[PDB]
Amino acid sequence: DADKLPHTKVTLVAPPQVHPHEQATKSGPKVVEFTMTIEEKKMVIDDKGTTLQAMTFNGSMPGPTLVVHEGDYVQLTLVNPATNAMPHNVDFHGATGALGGAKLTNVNPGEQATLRFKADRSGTFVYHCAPEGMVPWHVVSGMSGTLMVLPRDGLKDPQGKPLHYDRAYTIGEFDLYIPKGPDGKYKDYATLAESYGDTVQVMRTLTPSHIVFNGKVGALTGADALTAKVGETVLLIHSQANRDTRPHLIGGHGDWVWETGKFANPPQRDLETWFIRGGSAGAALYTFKQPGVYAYLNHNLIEAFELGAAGHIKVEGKWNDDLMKQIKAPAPI
Amino acid sequence: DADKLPHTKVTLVAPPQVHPHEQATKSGPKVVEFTMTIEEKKMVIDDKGTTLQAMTFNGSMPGPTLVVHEGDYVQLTLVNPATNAMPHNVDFHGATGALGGAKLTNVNPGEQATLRFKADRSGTFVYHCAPEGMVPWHVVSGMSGTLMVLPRDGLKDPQGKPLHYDRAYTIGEFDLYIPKGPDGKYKDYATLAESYGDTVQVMRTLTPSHIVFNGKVGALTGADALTAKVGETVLLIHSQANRDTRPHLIGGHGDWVWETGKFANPPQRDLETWFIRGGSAGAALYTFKQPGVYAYLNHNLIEAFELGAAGHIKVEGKWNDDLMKQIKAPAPI
Amino acid sequence: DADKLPHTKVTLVAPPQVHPHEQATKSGPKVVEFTMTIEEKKMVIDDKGTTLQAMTFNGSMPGPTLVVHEGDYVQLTLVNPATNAMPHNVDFHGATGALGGAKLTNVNPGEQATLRFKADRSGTFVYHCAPEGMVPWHVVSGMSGTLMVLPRDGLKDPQGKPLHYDRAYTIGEFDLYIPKGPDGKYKDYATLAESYGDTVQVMRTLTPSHIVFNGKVGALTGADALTAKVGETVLLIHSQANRDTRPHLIGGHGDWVWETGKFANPPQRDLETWFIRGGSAGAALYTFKQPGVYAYLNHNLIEAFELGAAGHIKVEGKWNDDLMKQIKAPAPI
Ligand SMILES: [Cu+2]
Ligand SMILES: [Cu+2]
Ligand SMILES: [Cu+2]
Ligand SMILES: [Cu+2]
Ligand SMILES: [Cu+2]
Ligand SMILES: [Cu+2]
Repeated sequence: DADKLPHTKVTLVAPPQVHPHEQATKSGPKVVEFTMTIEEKKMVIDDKGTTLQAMTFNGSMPGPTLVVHEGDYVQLTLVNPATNAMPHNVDFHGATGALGGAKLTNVNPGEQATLRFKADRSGTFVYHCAPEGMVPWHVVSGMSGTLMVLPRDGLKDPQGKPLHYDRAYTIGEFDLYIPKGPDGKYKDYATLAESYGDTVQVMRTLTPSHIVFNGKVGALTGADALTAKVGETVLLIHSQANRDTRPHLIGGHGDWVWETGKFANPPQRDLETWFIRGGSAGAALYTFKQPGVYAYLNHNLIEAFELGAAGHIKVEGKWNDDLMKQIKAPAPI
Repeated sequence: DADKLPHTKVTLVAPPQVHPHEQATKSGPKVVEFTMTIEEKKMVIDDKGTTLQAMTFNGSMPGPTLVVHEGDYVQLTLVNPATNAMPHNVDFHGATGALGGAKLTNVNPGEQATLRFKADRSGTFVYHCAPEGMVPWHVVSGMSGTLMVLPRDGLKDPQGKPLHYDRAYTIGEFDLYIPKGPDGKYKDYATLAESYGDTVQVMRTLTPSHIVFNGKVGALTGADALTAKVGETVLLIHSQANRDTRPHLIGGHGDWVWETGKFANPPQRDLETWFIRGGSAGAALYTFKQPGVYAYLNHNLIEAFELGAAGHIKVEGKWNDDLMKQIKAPAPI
Repeated sequence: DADKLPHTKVTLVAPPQVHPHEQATKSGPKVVEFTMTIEEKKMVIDDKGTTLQAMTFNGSMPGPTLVVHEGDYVQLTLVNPATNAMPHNVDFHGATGALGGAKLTNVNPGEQATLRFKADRSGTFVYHCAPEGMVPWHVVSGMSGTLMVLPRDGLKDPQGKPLHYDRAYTIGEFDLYIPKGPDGKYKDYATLAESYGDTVQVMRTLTPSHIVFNGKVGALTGADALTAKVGETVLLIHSQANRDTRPHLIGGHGDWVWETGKFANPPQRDLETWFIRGGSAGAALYTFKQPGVYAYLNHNLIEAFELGAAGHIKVEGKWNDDLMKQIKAPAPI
């Protein structure tokens, strides 16, 4: 049975952190139990006060990252409080059958349901809400996150060597379609339902008004930067459930990258910029060699700097003059 | 000679089916003869009656898939009836020299021409019309399809193991640019030529009005779904001659995928969502493990659910409770 | 030291040519010195007289390609004449640390600075201007080019065999955002600074007005075609610092392609159409087998034929009838 196996509970943590877990494991399959509560709310998504009638898993954008090993069974309890207004569900791209779980988790406000599925394929996978007749709206409103399924003996390079990371960070990139008035000012709506008709008009143009990391412009900049040390190896998980993106680290590289996100395939190395297909999650490894501030962004630079898709990584350590050196500071010709 | 070799004729079949053929073959090179007749017509492309002044190879969108083995010679007779109004030609991406065949097949209404080219490279390749001064228009109006060139000893995995499919289905994804009036209603034109000027204005915005599989919204849904059985392996051929797309199977995966479409390269596995570059055809293999209805779509979900790029696969068989199981149906908290 | 090593100077050449260099080298690391002067100017970017208030490295779009071997140190002297109006800098994606060099090269009009960085990773890399608060504008105005870092023992295939090229050509693809008036005519500005506000409005739509190869519509067509001979192998370097593109050679293929551009990874073969992620440079090898005119373009065909992203290659040699042959010229049915 797929049931009899040990059952364990995981306590989910908010982006950009990832809950504690082991990379390689000497241990057999288990049933990992997770709980997620849906939360509809109006959020401030920029520095000028623009608002979004948003829909979330666990109150954040993106939803939390769930991590298990290849072979485990995922047991998710999805709860939809009576304070919400819309029906919701989940679609795990890492699962097999019934529209990824969506058919078995239709949950109206005040209901809950429990689904179990075998995670028999390795990689980072997107999960998202997908209620019949309104999938694009719930996804674009914030309902997505990642499931990471690690190979039981950890991540490997192309020749089979072991690859380790010291920390993992999870970034969700969201293309947002906030309507504008005649003024040229973004609209504010009193209820979620009221935002609907205008939002679908903007969606159909295919031109986002804002593209943000983790829920807002500047979520991961300045004081909210990601942090690391030179010599530390970081796993950067990047998901985009609806639209393509092309991540890049200014002053760094993707040492080892799975741009399609599936760990059974060999990774590519030394990438300047990688590509995550809308509807998927990818992963990149990097080891910091120089201290200082780094920017992590979508390298359509108008999308990064005008629309919002950019973040910071602040790195501690000692400068290395052999890698890079200013021989002549700026001066008069 | 490349001529002396046996000559054989193939009878072309309409999408989404593919004409009978062998995967591995113990047999030498041959000259495969195919005939295609161009057909200009006005087609209904949605469920609300919107019309398109369309241009086709053999009366369908996409044109039929032609399948040969690596080493064969393709011998195509292109016919352009006197009832059409425009000159046409063909450009095979699988061919070498003279703009892919386009320079040797310029055929005015009432003319025909015969081209022969060696298919010396393995994979799925796009073919499309390409008349000087109006290529984008003929392509966007429906003139494209796929040529599949199989390795003589069939498809293989990365370690060289044999890979087989039970059935093959061919999907053509078309980005359409139908002008709108002041009303906000799509225009209807009496002739093909009359549609031209407005259509090029819409094309230049780069925003399609509709994105459809095989000629219309709902072509492959409900009663027109693709069909399969659990334990059956299907080859899903996907072409897009002008614009990128990112195919995904809800509740399934791409077991083995050639997203750039060329069989001499190793395939990737366990993909949630793959990517077909505009101007190319890719291929994915999957084996059904669970019965039920599956959706096959472009995972920019606004493109799939608002603009039309989505289809269904209806699968017969027995549920497998170990893969997925509802432990607690929806109920009150 | 990284200094003590021999120092050598390279004389930069204009696109589409690449300065003389060796592929494999039996020689150790050196310090290669290069000099680039920034040049702001108004350029004519089409055949109808449209103008662009452009910004360049060395007076061309794209900037010149710099080529070194893996292990060398790049020593760039960046000069910004007193005749320019804006501050500039450089960001090498091939470098590690301080925003790719951008923090150490901030150069106001009338200043110069010298940076040295180790090129420890193999491939074609984009370099671009990136001044704080205005990066998208300087990039989109023309400030980008490629750095090619060759493996010390040359390019290799997947099984390790040596791969050689006879000539290399460098193509920069630029998405341009030239504002339009009420008339429907493109605006002309007296100064660079005056173009700014309108340009950022057009950028935010994400819809280029023009997409060109090397600075203008028709830069590489007709009399300006690239040239080759049958039996010759060409390396086609393609960079796009802001926006995706999907290169294709009509009548040819990418024999061996590094679409993500990094030489330590195995290349893919027999590609009809490849993909360069915005923010990166890729490379493809091809050997001409048939004489005649070839087109090299972005296979979103509206982008290629309406917006400008298309070029020509004129090939000398003898027709090969086995590859392709017209058996029946166009004639009456
Ligand atoms: Cu929902
Ligand atoms: Cu999905
Ligand atoms: Cu045609
Ligand atoms: Cu083509
Ligand atoms: Cu600049
Ligand atoms: Cu950059």
